[PDB]
Amino acid sequence: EQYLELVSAALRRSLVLYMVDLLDLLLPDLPALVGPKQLIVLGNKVDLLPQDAPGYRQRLRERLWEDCARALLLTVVRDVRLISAKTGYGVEELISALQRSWRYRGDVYLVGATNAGKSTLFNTLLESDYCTRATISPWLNLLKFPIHWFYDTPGITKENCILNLLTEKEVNIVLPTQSIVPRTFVLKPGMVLFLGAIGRIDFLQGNQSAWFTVVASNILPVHITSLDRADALYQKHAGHTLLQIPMGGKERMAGFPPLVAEDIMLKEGLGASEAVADIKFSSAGWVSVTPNFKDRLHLRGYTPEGTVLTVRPPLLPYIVNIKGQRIKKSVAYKTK
Amino acid sequence: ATLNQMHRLGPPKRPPRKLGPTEGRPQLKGVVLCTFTRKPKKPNSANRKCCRVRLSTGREAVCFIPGEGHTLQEHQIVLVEGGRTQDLPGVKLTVVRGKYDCGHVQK
Amino acid sequence: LDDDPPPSTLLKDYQNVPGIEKVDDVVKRLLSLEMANKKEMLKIKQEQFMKKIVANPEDTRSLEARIIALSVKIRSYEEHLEKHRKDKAHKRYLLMSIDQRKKMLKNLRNTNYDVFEKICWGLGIEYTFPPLYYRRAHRRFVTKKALCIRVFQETQ
Amino acid sequence: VRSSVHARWIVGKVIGTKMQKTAKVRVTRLVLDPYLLKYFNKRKTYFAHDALQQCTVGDIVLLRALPVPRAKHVKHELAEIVFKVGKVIDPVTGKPCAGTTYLESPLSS
Amino acid sequence: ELMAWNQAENRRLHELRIARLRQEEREQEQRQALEQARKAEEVQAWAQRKE
Amino acid sequence: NPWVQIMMFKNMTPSPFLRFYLDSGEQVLVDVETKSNKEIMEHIRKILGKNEETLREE
RNA sequence: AAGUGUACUGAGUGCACUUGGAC
RNA sequence: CCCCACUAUGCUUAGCCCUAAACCUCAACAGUUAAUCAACAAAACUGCUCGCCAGAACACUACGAGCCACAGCUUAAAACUCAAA
RNA sequence: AUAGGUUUGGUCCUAGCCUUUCUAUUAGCUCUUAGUAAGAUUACACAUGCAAGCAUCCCCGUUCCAGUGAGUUCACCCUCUAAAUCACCAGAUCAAAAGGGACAAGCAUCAAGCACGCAGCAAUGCAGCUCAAAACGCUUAGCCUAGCCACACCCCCACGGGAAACAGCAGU
Ligand SMILES: [Mg+2]
Ligand SMILES: [Mg+2]
Ligand SMILES: [Mg+2]
Ligand SMILES: [Mg+2]
Ligand SMILES: [Mg+2]
Repeated sequence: EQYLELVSAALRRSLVLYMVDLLDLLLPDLPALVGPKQLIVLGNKVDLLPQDAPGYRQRLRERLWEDCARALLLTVVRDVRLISAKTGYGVEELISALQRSWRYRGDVYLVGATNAGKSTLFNTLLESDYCTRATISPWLNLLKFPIHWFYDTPGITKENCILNLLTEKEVNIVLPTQSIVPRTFVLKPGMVLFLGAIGRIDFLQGNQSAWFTVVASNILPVHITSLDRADALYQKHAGHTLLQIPMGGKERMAGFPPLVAEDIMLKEGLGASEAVADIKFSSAGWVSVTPNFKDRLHLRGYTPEGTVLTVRPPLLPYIVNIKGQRIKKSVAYKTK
Repeated sequence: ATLNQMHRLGPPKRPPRKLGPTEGRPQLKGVVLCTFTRKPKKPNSANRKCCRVRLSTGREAVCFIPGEGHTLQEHQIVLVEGGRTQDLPGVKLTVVRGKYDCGHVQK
Repeated sequence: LDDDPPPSTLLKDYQNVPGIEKVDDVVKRLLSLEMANKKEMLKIKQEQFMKKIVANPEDTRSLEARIIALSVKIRSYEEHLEKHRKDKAHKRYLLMSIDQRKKMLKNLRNTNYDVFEKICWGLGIEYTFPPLYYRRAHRRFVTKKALCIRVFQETQ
Repeated sequence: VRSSVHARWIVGKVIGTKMQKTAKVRVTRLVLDPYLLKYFNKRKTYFAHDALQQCTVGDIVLLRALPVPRAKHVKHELAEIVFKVGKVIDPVTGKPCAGTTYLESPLSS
Repeated sequence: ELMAWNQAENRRLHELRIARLRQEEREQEQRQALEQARKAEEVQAWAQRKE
Repeated sequence: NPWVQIMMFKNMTPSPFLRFYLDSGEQVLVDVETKSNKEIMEHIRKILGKNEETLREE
């Protein structure tokens, strides 16, 4: 709303670079936010996404294209690209595309969310031949550099985000800084999985066992237990080290919201290699679920009251395949 | 090659041996799925009994049933060992007569 | 510093001719470099450098003499390509000559340092050891190396 | 004498002088190929302490093991520059030589 | 004792080397006299024709 | 002599020679010019090789 | 006649190349 | 396929792409003619060095990567099959 | 290899595959005795019984033996020098930690690692160090067998937590 009433007026007077966090998948509100002008979608943090199957980059580009179609002209979106400011992947190709065509003339407004990496991308582009070093001007004082001037707008804060609840250290831990390694676990009905102390899943009413592949920060503990012991373990180990997020023990947990419940029913199990659904706990991560053929499973996801739990089509449907072998009686699969 | 080239390239890197039809094991267990006949490549023509069986590793394979007479039926347990048949292209396994549901050759 | 010989300079064959200065100025002009081609200029430059540097300019098969001649040739090729910027054959010849001069300089450095230093000073050749690795500098490698250098500087 | 380093004396070639008072010396040992039975020049890198910084790239040096490793890698001291690069003195006749030709003839004195 | 004998043998071989170098130098000077005569003859003809 | 380092030097000096560096820091220079390979072997054996007595003791 | 490379068209054609063809 | 007209293109400039039966299908260097040798081809070999091959097809292919700046080239597999090629 | 069969209408060459030999596991069918040797597929879970006592009390041992091969260049040599035995000391013996050297296989469609070095008493400076002679990284495997290395349910460790632990014997 603040962006609508302060910055949209300036923007609607040119090119817009809309940055979207690939892991987290504001889009439908763009027509009012920016108006009818040229827009380019940049899927950030691609390096942190595991390569579930060949052509996953193409699949992601496609998925972004249908998302935009759901929300827009293909405001007009003229290009969808995948970039990683941290690794400088695709930045030079983006620069070449920007400079290669007539359509990209005028100023550039870099719009996106707080965690999208706008700061990293702005620094990367500033440290490049694209810019003709940086200045600060009031729009709110914001950074800019000549190219016509590049404009870095304030990040749009995300509502119902676990990062808002988490502290600086907790947010740092939760946010993956290295490439994510999927962690698969074979679960039978009546079992519970704990992604830190933030996310929990209860699998039940399943005609057959299934596989759950957690895609999250490598340093976020994943704990498997029975439904009976799931609670008692939760109270005992809230915070502390077994569930490293949050931190502060009972002191922090007193202020931490309790985990509200949300029921889920999974569609027919599409084999044992194609995920049926990704259950995302806001920005912390997600879990891809593969039931067995024809099997329908009942789930209950417990997520902090303030934040929300989202069931989405699998972002990496073939992520179950990348794995090793079962270790002991433990449900865990050796990570490849 | 020259002596220097041989030294640089080291000893030959013998390729790993490809896993046979039985995935390196002399025998496996399986569940029959569908029995049928097959025609051997010419000049051999006599019909040969084959059965699709799901091994202990999930894989399904066609396995030749040797001898005359049997009772193998759907969802019946058999033991299958390696060994391609002379004149049944593709068939690369054999049910071991005298184990589990494979009542001895019904002579 | 590679100033060319003055045009009036007589050819090598005639600089030793007795009474050459005691003849017509027109004869001197005709015998001079002005009325000669670039090969004569290169030969005179080679003579100049030889007398300047090598201990025994009379020896022409010495390694120092070979290096001097090859350096003269390289200068010639550089001047030629300053104009015929599109001559791939002479570009190749220049690159090969540079490589050969580097090889001869290496040999001289390993054999007679006392004279290698004199060659280098005389011809203004800053000898540089070959790079250890030739790994291609592609976009990703360049960008990541720059980022790592900046990171190290920040840590320092 | 009772040095804790393995190789007491090693002759190598200086291949780097970008370290204060320390010279990067390359040492090559003939090694029997167990199969061909031919000998090849296996090479290892050693760091020699050179207080006087008299090492020049290309010199052939003799390195003596230090009593103890004085750094993470410096385990030898330059005992003697065996062949100063391009300034070789024939040890036999003691006269300077340039490759295979004497500068000062041995009959000079 | 062995090292002393080695040095003695080195001295002996050094004397032999010096003798060889003396003889070779004599022969080289004798031959280079003719070589220098040839060079002078060539130079004189060159200078004469050029003049 | 697996542990005795051996290194070669082609065309470094006008005359050929060997040089042994001992554990005591001593340097033994052996002239090989004009000698046959067998003669060189015998000389080095005499001046630095273990005698058959020592070998038999080992 | 065959084929290599390359490009258009829907097997041919265009350019160069080879004889692994005949005179 | 034949005839007619005409365009890319063949041409100049300035940049790109890097593939050909890019073949004398016979790698560089040195050497020899001593006793011939699968066959054909350009008589047979010796020394020395570098590069390359380890059945066929899958396959100048897929995946990844590089060059691209997106329709392509280079690198280059695996599984399954056969007792051939 | 002392080789053999197999491509074709036929011959020669190149090339793969298969046969012959000796082992080991499993299976079919079959089987008398005696001595000896060896003996879960599973680092999957375990019912049950037992496997650490001795001894005038203190001590000492239960850290060994025994087991497994999950992991994995912690194994070998040299230097130095702990602990232990020599009723005490002795140096001797034994052998830790630490330093130096050595030390498996495949993959380059794993090509760069990203601080991987040095000088200085220190501040601090120098900007270096490894790598196509394979660094870095992924996958596989106990090994070099009088025996050796590693693990001891897992979290590499084990304060702590997960949870109630036969990879000790017999057994399920
Ligand atoms: Mg035209
Ligand atoms: Mg049996
Ligand atoms: Mg443990
Ligand atoms: Mg156990
Ligand atoms: Mg037991």
